[PDB]
Amino acid sequence: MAEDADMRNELEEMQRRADQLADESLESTRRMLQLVEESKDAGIRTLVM
Amino acid sequence: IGKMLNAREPKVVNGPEILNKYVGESEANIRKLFADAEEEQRRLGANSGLHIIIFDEID
Repeated sequence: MAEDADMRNELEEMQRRADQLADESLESTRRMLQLVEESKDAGIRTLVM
Repeated sequence: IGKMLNAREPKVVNGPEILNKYVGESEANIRKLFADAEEEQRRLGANSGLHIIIFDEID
């Protein structure tokens, strides 16, 4: 031999990102954490009143 | 003798079977034999069963 090979290689990016907006789905599921608590919080105390 | 005194198993290798043109690949195929022993030794101290190695030809 008396052989040195030092090499590099390249990447294939994974799928599932047609557009970044997809993470806005998380902004949705934030909102259905946002839009859920006050329903019961006023529901049970609406039963109280 | 592995059967005589129980090791986990023999992993047998041949010398010429691990040699890589690339610089760093010819030492790691050796160390992957001993890692399996190193784990058990550190974990279970000094009453562990043998991790046994065999080289078909080292020469």
